[PDB]
Amino acid sequence: ILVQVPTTRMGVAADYTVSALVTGAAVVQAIIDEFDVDMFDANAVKTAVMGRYPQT
Amino acid sequence: PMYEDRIDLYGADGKLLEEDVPLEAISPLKNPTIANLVSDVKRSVAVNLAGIEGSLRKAALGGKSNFIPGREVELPIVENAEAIAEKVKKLVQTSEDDDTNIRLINNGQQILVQVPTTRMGVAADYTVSALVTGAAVVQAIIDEFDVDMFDANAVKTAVMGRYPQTVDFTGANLSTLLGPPVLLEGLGYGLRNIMANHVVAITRKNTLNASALSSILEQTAMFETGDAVGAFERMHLLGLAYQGLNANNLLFDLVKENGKGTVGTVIASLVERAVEDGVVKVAREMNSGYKVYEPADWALWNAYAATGLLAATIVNVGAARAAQGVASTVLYYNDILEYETGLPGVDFGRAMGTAVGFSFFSHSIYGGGGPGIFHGNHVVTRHSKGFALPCVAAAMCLDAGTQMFSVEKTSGLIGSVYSEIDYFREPIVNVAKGAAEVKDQL
Amino acid sequence: YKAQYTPGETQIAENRRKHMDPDYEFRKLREVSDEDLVKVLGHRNPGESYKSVHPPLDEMDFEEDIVRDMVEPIQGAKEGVRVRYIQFADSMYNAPAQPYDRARTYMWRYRGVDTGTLSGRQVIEMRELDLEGVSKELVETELFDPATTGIRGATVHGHSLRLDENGLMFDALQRYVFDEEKGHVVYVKDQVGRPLDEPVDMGQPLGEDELKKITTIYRKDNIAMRDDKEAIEVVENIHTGRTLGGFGMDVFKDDLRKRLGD
Amino acid sequence: KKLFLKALKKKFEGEDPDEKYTNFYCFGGWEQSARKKEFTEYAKKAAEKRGGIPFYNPDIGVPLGQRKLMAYRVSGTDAYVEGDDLHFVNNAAIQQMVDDIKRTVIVGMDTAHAVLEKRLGVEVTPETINEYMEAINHALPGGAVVQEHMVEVHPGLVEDCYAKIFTGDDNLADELDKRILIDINKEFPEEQAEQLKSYIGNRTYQVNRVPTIVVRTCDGGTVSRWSAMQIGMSFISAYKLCAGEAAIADFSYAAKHADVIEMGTIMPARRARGPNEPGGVAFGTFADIVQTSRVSDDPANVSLEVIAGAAALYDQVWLGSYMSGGVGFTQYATAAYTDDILDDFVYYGMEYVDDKYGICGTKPTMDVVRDISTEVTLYSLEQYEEYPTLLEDHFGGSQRAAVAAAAAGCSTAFATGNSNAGINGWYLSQILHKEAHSRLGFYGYDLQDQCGASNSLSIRSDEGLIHELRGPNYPNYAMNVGHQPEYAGIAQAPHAARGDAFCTNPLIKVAFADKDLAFDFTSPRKSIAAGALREFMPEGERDLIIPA
Amino acid sequence: KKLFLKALKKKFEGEDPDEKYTNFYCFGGWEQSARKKEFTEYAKKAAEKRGGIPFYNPDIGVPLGQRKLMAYRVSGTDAYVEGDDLHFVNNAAIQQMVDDIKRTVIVGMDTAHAVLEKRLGVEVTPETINEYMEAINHALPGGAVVQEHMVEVHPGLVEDCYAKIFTGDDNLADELDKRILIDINKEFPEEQAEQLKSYIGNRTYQVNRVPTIVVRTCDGGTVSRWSAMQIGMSFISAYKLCAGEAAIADFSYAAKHADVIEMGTIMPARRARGPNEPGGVAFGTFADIVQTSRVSDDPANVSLEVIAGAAALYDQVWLGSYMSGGVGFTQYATAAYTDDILDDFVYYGMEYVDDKYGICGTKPTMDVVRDISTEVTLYSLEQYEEYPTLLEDHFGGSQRAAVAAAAAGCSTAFATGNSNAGINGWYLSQILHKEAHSRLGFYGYDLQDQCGASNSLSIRSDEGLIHELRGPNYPNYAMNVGHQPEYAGIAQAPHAARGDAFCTNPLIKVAFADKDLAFDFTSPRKSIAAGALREFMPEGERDLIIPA
Ligand code: F43
Ligand code: F43
Ligand SMILES: C[C@@H](OP(=O)(O)O)[C@H](NC(=O)CCCCCCS)C(=O)O
Ligand SMILES: O=S(=O)(O)CCS
Ligand SMILES: O=S(=O)(O)CCS
Ligand SMILES: [K+]
Ligand SMILES: [K+]
Ligand SMILES: [K+]
Repeated sequence: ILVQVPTTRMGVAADYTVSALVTGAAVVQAIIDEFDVDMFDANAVKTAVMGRYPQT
Repeated sequence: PMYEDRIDLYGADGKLLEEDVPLEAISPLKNPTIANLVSDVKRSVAVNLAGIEGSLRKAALGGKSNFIPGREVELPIVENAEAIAEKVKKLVQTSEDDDTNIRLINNGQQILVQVPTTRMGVAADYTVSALVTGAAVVQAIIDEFDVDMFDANAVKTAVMGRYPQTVDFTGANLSTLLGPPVLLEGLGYGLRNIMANHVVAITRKNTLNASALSSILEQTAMFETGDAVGAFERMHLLGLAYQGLNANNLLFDLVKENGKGTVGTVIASLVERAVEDGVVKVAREMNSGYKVYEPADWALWNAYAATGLLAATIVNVGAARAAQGVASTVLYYNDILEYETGLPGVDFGRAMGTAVGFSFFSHSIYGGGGPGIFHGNHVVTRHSKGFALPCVAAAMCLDAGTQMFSVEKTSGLIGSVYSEIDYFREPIVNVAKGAAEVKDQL
Repeated sequence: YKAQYTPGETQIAENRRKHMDPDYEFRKLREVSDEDLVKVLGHRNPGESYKSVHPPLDEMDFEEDIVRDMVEPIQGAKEGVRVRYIQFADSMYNAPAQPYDRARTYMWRYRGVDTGTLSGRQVIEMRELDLEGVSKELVETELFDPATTGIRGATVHGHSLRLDENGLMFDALQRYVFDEEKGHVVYVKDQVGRPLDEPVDMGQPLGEDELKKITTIYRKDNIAMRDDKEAIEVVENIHTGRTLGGFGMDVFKDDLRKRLGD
Repeated sequence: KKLFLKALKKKFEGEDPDEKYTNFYCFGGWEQSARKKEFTEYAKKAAEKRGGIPFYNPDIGVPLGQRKLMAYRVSGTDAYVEGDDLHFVNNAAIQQMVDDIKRTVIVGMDTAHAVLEKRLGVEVTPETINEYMEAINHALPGGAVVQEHMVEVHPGLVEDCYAKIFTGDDNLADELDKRILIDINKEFPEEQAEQLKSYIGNRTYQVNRVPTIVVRTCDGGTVSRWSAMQIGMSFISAYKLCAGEAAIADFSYAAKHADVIEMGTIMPARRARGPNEPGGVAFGTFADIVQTSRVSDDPANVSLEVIAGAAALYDQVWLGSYMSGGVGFTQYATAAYTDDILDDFVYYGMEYVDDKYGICGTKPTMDVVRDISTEVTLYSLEQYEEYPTLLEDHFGGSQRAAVAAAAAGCSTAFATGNSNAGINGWYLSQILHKEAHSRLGFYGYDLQDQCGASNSLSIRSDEGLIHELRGPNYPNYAMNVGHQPEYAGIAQAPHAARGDAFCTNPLIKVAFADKDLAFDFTSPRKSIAAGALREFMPEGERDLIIPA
Repeated sequence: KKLFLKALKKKFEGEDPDEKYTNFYCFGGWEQSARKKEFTEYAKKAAEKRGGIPFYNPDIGVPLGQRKLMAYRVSGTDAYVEGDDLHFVNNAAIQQMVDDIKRTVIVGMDTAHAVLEKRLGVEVTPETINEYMEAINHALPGGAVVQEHMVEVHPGLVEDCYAKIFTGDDNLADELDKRILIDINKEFPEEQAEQLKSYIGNRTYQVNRVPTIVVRTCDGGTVSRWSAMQIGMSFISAYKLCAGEAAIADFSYAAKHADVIEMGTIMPARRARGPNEPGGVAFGTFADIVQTSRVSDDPANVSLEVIAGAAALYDQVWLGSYMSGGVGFTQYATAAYTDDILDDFVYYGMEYVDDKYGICGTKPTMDVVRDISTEVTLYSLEQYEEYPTLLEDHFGGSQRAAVAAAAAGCSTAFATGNSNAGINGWYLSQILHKEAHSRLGFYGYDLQDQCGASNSLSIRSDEGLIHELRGPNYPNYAMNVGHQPEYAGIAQAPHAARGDAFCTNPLIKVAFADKDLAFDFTSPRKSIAAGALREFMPEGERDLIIPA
């Protein structure tokens, strides 16, 4: 998916990382909601999307 | 509107500003004042001309008792602040019509430089404002005094410090409320990088305006980090509205009714108001007669709890007029609130967790410091998502002189430079103005 | 609203509630003069005026702040008096007061409080004038067993140790000693270990049996945590609420629906 | 009968274990201790070298030994030692463990071999690989292969430096020089070997162990670079390449970036460190470094050994030195690997879980987490209540909190096969512990404790992360003792229960299945005990190049 | 007569030094070398310990010693050694220099003393300070001062760990304990002492030297933290504070942030390292660490000694290990401190400048820079052209480029008192060198060389910076050998010419004026020579806690 975050969000953010950060949270919640992912499995979805962060 | 919530906006004086406002009218994504504020935070630069002049004169370059004997440069920079400021304007602007603003501070001993939004718009991050202002001040000074080519790199060093041998502007004589992103703890933490004392200095030690400014920056940052996305958005909006902007005068009234009270009495008042408003209800009774409560509205309960938290801070620290107790206050407000009710504490334990580390690192040998130097990009106080730091801002407004690292020592120049910006100094009244401007457009 | 203070169906839970309940007056068990109290605190000499850290509030000039001026400053803050401390170790063998118990009590009952809880010590930092007022109540009442409640600003080891041959808590600096003749605990040093010119008699230890009745710690050979199912249930409820709140997707399901709507 | 009772009996010889009263102030202070008397003697002899600069002096500040100064039994061993012998500065085995982890880097060889064949028209055979492996075992420790008039590293200083190889390709493994092979089929039980190979495929990796003296002189960030340089030199030598052509840059990029497996990742600026420093080592990575999983079928034993190693790495060295320093955090750590105390709690939890749920017998639910965590915490608390000499042993609240919650957390993981359920159980244990004793740990112990339940199953930005991939840089975890070692155990626990060959990375697991390592990673406890007794020989000493 | 002629005559004994022809292939290869023979013997004895893992083997790859393998004279000394003896791994003196720099941190005491008086109502006197300084010399090496049942660090392992004090306030200095005082009036000549005290003012600082064994086990980032921890404990002990109160946080913040002076700053992520690592050490900072300035008034000698030390630090250890590794960069560095070759070029340049301009005789101009740089470069090139054995000695172009340009750059600085004029001269030397020999250095030697003229006097973003404050992280300089050691010399050069007490930081200069340091910073050459002869005793060995 190509996701282009609205300039409105960019305008009230300090730097550009917001676009990945917001898209990441949206995709994580979109997947969990669509398939009703179990609470104990859900953190695997987060990890699949955004990787090792924030340990890295 | 997306959400059904309506709120009354009250000023720091407890008086009604704007009635029946949809919650999103104070959203960082909709409120024009917050947008302007964030914009100003990113593009505004403080230049210390007296510092530059003094550094050059001693060859005190790179800070921290660095001196380079024989490379001294003598220039009457402050004396010529107006001429320099005008050249800086010409180099920084993109047109004569843009929103470039240069303002002399402390009669030209310092300068406020506001880089035009056009430059910000074609830059990746916010470091551009310092970087461009830096280049402008360097060339303005070299051109104004015809500095010799072999002396000129001393001027550069005096303005921007050790960079690029250091990753940042170490020992520089310019600064920005946001530090370089290369020093961020977490991704998207830019707006969290402002010490509580800076917030206090900027708001001229007015309690609720300080907590508001801190809350606006923290909650806006929660939008930047993606925490205020989807399911969580309303929680952060309500947090901003109630804890930051005194929605429905709840904050002002909890403090008012507990002027001679304790953290315990603030909790009692808050829980009572929460039961009254149907925010919270009894789920079950235990054998002792102890009633276990449950939220009827989780995001709204959190906002109420967060409001009682700031109130308890103001009551307990205000009573002491000594800020050191803010960490202790934030910790036990939540601890006592949970065992009083069986409800989750503010930010579901994260405000309390933050206060535990905050307590430790403001009373021990291992790190930290006084409460005034903490911020959202601090490893100690990053953990609550916007609900702890406003208490720290409020607490430092109330300190009557118990700290070594006080507001004047850490943040005096910063207050002089940015407190002129009206949205920084009086955010509550101006955010309410912005809310009124957009409430019908939602 | 009628405050609950804490959950639990045992006497231990009730003892905690009584400590926190401001309408409950602590039973006074002993007498300690102002001078002996000041002496053990070890911050100043009896008879000298309180020292300031900043000018009095009325001698300073403040910009208008309605919210600030709605809060009554304590006397010590009015007078700009320096901040000082008192610190206790509480033996895990049924000391009448216990660390988080203290903190919760202080935040309900006292004003302008800075208190830190730890396993081996519990500290109050307060305006010295108000500290002395508070401290008197903390050593004269049932919150204080001279045998199991140690006043100590440093080298605090002892809360977890067995009691000594006379039933007193360990103190590596021995700030108090057992008076065999009267059966009293006597402080011969201040709370950081400076020898006192004139020792301070803190009276007799409470009985083992009395401590079991009034203590705020759960112990298996007294009243076990395991016996207070109500307390455990509410702890788990707090844990669960936090977990579900952190996950967010279910408790905020209605908030998500609106974000997804249209 | 309680597993800690033996050790308590020896530590408190001739004392009634039920008696709540004892004698103090009667030991002669520090002179009761053989180790402290040794310390005092060396301090006196040091005056001359120091030219009179004051030094160690037991009469400065606190008079240690007003109570009886304990000896500690390293769990699972017969070693009874004074605590000083477990301090990382005093224990060469702890030092070598850290250095062995630090000096290790894994590099894929398939990409380099593809470069050789596709860009350089060179054929790769088992014979050329055997030649390459011989070359790098000369080059890695500092021997020259291409240039004239090279000076070289003294081999006597770098005998611990070598390169080995492992592969999922059994046919290739059969043809490689056994002297430099890590044999998966030999080192792992058959079912574990199969699981590893099912993830690895037929790929081949080299394991480079940089000299200890190098990481001590320099740092962790040196290692992947040192490895890559000599990989480069060895390919150039063994395959007769132009010593500096375009294709060589592909080797470097593969060895430094694309095909390298590091032990740890970099830190943020506030606590800045390069790769392969302890803070970058994720909990599941450390669990995989420890080798107990392939020599034991007891899940409690595997977890307990991981915790012992992790205590030394994360609390003693990382938090106790790198992030603070001084006298440090020896006993915050030893609580987790001495006197068989944590063992008792963990084996209680495992048996409870096995009887009620079965090992890996149920899906994780909050019901299950609440049930197990509460039960195990209560039991662990009652032990400190029932045995006065146990409470006097774990005299610090932080110690007791960590040990109890570790048992709670591991047991939860044992039942559910879910590490995040495990840490959620850990946090429940902590706030339950707090209510029971009206105390928990030190001033700032429960920062992560109170944030913990909410972030345990979170899915947000810097909150949500599968526990195995969390580590000392996970924000809530960045500061405080008495958590990280135990978190490594919880990361291991469900995989031990499942009988998994590894927790997070099969390549890391295989890379430390190597008898030629100085530290014995099959049992961190036994090596640490040997260091405590001064019977462990570390690498990187400089006796050959200094005066006698 | 040329300063290098002595060394060349001994290095090429019985050979006509004017002769362009010689005999090769007749030395028996590696067997010509006593050192290579020692290495091979140790490699053989090591087979058993390594369990047969192949090791150092001279028959692998290049057959060293087809030419005659040189000995090197450490310049100004009688030490003639094979180059292997100058490798940082083989040289305990080079290792201790790095560790001594790394383990040193300076902390202001005035803020802490102010905290004591304004917040804690304690009065500070010379008597309390002396008590504090005695306490911290017990606490810093790992002795307990506050808590019961602390385990402690073996004093025998940390005899190099101590704290000292200095002050610009002469009256206070008269009252401080001589055992822990660094006396500015004693250690420096009068004019330097006055200059130092005028910049330091009436301020007071402690110099904390963390144990060598600690920075070897850990890293540079450990040091300011270790220092701060034990500063805090000592204040608590000496002044009888509450052991953990609000005011204590001010000590910590001062000691870790506000009043601390570190040797080096952090690296960006790509080359990530904490503070007090070699990459963060600015050239002028290193020059001030070297102590030759206070025992010599010869500007050439002072600069040459800085370059010697900087060669070991920046090319051998930093670039040769931290940023790469393996056989490394010994001879890239030794070219700058052996056989008195660089000495000849520098003393030629100084003489030329003294005669034409006078030392510090002219304002910097491009005319002056061009004149000096060209003359000194020409002279240096002509030496390599005139003496075939000299060219065979500095057989690598990079070596020859660095040495000529160093002489050119230092001379320019000698004349002008301007370091940036100095490096501008350096870059002219390089491109002139290139045109003369139709070669310069290795593949990527002159990246900064070609970038250099434009950036030497630039005022832009990441280009402009006064040279004293440049260092190994200055972007142009971040990668390549044969520059950074010489840049340290050029940073020193104008200040030596001026007779300045320091180049960038008086606190750093004073902090290393101390005989109780293991490495002798008054002469890096002599210490490195002692290490080459294996006569230097390093710190941090573990013989006391390991088997014999
Ligand atoms: C001075 C502090 C404040 C601070 O920031 N750290 C201290 C001291 C520091 C010093 C003590 C060094 C010395 O005595 O010279 C060191 C060793 C860290 C260092 N700088 O090397 C340390 N603590 Ni502390 N610290 C410890 C602990 C503790 C426990 C001890 C309680 C008890 O009853 O003894 C309590 C916290 C609590 O109550 O939970 C504690 C507090 C304190 N800890 C109080 C001093 C208390 C006192 O006056 O006695 N530590 C422990 O809980 C056990 C582990 C122990 C650590 C040493 C080791 O791990 O071996 C040490 C860890
Ligand atoms: C393989 C490379 C390409 C590369 O990336 N680095 C190499 C090799 C590398 C290896 C050699 C190790 C070995 O032989 O086993 C090491 C020691 C770095 C390491 N890996 O530890 C090194 N070079 Ni090189 N390298 C050097 C040098 C040089 C000089 C040698 C020219 C000559 O006529 O001899 C030339 C560059 C040039 O022409 O300017 C050179 C190139 C090269 N250098 C060519 C090999 C050339 C050849 O086939 O002989 N180095 C030098 O100029 C002197 C310093 C010397 C370094 C060792 C030391 O400082 O003691 C070594 C620095
Ligand atoms: C907080 C921070 O210290 P500062 O606030 O930056 O001084 C941090 N220290 C720590 O977290 C110390 C961790 C280990 C000591 C405490 C263990 S409970 C650090 O040094 O970067
Ligand atoms: O007493 S503190 O909790 O500050 C530190 C314990 S190591
Ligand atoms: O030959 S290269 O110039 O690439 C490296 C020389 S060390
Ligand atoms: K002592
Ligand atoms: K060879
Ligand atoms: K090291």
